[PDB]
Amino acid sequence: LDSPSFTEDITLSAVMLQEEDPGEAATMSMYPDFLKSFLEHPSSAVFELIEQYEAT
Amino acid sequence: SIISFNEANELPREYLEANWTLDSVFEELQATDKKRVLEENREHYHIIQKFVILADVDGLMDEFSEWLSNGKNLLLGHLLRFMTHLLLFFRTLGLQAKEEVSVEVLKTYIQRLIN
Amino acid sequence: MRRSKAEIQRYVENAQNSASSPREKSMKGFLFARLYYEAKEYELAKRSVSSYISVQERDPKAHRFLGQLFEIEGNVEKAVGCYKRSLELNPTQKDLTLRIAELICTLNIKDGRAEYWVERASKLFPGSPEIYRLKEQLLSSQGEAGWNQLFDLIQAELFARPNDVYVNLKLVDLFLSNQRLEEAVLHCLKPERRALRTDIEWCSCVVRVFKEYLASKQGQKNTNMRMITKELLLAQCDVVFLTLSKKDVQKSKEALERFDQALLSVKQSVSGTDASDLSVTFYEMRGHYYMHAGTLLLKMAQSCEVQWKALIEPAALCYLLAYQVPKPKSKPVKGDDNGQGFLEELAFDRQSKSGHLLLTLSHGKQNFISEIIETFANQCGQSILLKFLFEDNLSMQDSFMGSDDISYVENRVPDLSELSQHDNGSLRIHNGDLQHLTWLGLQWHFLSTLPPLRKWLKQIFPRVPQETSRLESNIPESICLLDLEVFLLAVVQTSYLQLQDNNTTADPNRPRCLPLPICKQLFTDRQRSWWDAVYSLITKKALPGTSAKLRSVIQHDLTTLRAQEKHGLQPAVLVNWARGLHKTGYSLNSFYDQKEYMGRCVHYWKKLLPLLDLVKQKKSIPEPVDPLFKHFHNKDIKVSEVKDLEDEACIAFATLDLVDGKTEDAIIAFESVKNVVAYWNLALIYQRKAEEIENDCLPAEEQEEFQECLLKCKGFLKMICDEYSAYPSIATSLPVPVETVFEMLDSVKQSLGEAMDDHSPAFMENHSVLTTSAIKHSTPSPTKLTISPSKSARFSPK
Repeated sequence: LDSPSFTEDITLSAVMLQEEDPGEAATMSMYPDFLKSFLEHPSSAVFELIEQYEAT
Repeated sequence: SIISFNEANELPREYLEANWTLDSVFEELQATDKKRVLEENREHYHIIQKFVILADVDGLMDEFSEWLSNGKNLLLGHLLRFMTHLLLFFRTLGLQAKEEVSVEVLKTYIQRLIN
Repeated sequence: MRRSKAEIQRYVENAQNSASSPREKSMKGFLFARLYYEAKEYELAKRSVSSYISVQERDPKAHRFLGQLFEIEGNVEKAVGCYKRSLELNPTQKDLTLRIAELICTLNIKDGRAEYWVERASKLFPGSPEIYRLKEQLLSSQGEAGWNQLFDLIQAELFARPNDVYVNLKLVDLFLSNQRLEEAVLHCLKPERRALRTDIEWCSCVVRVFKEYLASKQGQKNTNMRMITKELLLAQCDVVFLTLSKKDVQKSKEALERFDQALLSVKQSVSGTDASDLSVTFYEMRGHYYMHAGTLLLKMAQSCEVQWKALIEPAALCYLLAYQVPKPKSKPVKGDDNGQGFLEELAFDRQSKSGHLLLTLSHGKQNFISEIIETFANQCGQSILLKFLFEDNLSMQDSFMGSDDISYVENRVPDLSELSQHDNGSLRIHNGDLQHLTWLGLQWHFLSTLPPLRKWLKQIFPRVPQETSRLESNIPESICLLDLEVFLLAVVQTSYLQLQDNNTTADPNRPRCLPLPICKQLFTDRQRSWWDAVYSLITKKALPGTSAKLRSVIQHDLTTLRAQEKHGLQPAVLVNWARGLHKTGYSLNSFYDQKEYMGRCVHYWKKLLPLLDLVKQKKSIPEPVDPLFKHFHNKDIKVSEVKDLEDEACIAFATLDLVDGKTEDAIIAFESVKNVVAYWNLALIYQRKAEEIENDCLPAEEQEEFQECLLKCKGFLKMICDEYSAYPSIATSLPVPVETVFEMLDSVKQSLGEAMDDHSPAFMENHSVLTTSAIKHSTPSPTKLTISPSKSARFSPK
């Protein structure tokens, strides 16, 4: 119970500021999220899958 | 559709008799004098967007084959991810992609994941 | 309502009188032209569209429509002119480029415009069959230079489409026109051409080429001649099979006669001691000859040329002769499996078909095969068979059938276990054809035995999972073997009901199911379209670009098979699925397979219960306008049968809880139904509980529990015997023969010993306490794996 929207974002932005390349690490972090989104969506829901890739 | 147009208000004939194709737009974009547009037209995502608009999957697979041949180590990780998931998307829709190129994209992406 | 010429003319006159300017009159001319065309007044349509074109010269639709009017008049050159003008104004009209090419080739093939329009069309529609035909027409006019280009075109089209019958025939005709008979033969012998054996024109062409080759080489003892004679007998057999299916009786007689003469010509070259590949093929083709002869006799009875009664015994002899031909003894020669496995597959197909037809033709008469052998397995019977098939066209000496020895026939009734093995062999040649599967399923259904659909489906679909955890999904990639099994069970049942409703006026000697070549389509075109889509998607045989359309067909009708919302199934189909799955699942020794079949059986019972409530309320069941399975009102569930089906659903729920290892919940559920089938399951549970307690050194507490389990078992077995003694009809509802119930009752009496026969404690007086809480048979919703390790599953399948 109760309220995520401001403290987690500050911690993640502060962790990526310690990486030698925050752009490459942002790209790398999305690899499991893309596969997970593919596995969660049945082959009938292909457009909900693309909307989830856009959101990611 | 409207039988009663008064001829007294001519828009230019070039605009009214324009034979539009999807290809003719991208040919005109290649013929532009604007240096910035000619540079952006060579970016990998704008090439993908062009072929997606044209509905030409086979031409997109030829570009992917060329990019893999010009040096597997020069492809950015996000682009190989995108190419892989686009091929999985085409396969889910039952669209015919070049299997040889699809296998080579997958192998190159798997080798990146290993590294 | 077609508008009259006078109505259209009054409308045109009124629409012209209301127009303020000559230009405004002409602007309505395209609408008037369409109205005159719908009235077939083509001259008035032309005047009306020409008056429109003179004001709107840049409208492609008007020029296209004017071209269509000139085409209907046979003015091809003016039509082509109007179509060119339409295509110039709007180049997106790809179809018009093809139509211009067709019209120019029809007018004058020697027109240099034809090559330009055909090549322009070829760029727009790569690999169109119509463009191939137009290119063939052009090149056929060009002599020797046309020949090389036509050869290259045919090779390119065969590379794109290897299974096109027409292109393959044209390549053979092009070899024959150049006297290249050896290359025509080599092309016919290609293993990729086996897919074309379903086409009558191809098989007839192969037969022609091989006969011409064998005639040209008469006198040369070549190994190639024996191979071509082998493939000629196979191609003749295919022509007979295809003519039996696609042509009339007379063409089938002529096809069988040509096959008879072909066998006779080879008989002198086949000494009975030669284990040659030609000898093996000759004896295999002898079996097919008799199978096809028996099928032709049943075809003559079906066309009303002869009565069924006169042709049943002669046809049964022909199927007996076909069934008894020995299978080719496979020596597994390491290295070239493609040739000898095919004759073994044919032998399995012949033996399956002939054996099921012998059982169908006997009508269950025990001595039927013996009576046929005595009557017809002699030279007089052969002479009668020859007269039925060929009338006076062939003598006993000029016929293979007349010269063959049929006197050595065994009195062998087809065994059901052997037939089940032969059926599994026959599935390889038919590659999962729905007509073949439905026909076999009907044969087993007429024998009152469940078809072994699970074995067949595992052979056709070796990569498909048995069950899915996502029954609510309609995604085509989620198909399981159980979805295919219920589909086949419903197809077989609906085909059976359709055969019964058509047979209420049929001759008593008519076979219940006809042979496959002469049997009408057993399924609907929708059932075909669904099965062929599933088969093509799973086997990856789908044409490029069709896969989206195939997925949509599958997705729609998969909702029906899974009994999802608004499924439109008749209740009788759900009952048949639940029963079929219950029987199959109960017969399996695998815990996981039993659980999957029982889980799916219980799913259909849960979908049926709300429909039984509607029947109890005397409400009509919704019927779809185009149903995947036809509704048969002769099988509508009666209000009297609803209770017995509710009790059967409760038994299936209790059996699933038993298979899940919830033995106590299953006992309570079976005790609630108070039926012989529930008492039998209770007796089996208490017997197994007693056998689990039976270890050679029991504590006194475990000895009391053992005796209580045996007393409960004796109690339920006695209730079954007492009910059977009151109503002997119960033997049909029992899962086992009544003899097995008596044998188990007598074993339980022996284990209890004689010392307890006089103390019955009142078996039912002490469980009158626990009120009504609706036992929610919950399937577990998917809650994340929390591993708590402390109950080893107590249920080993002994």
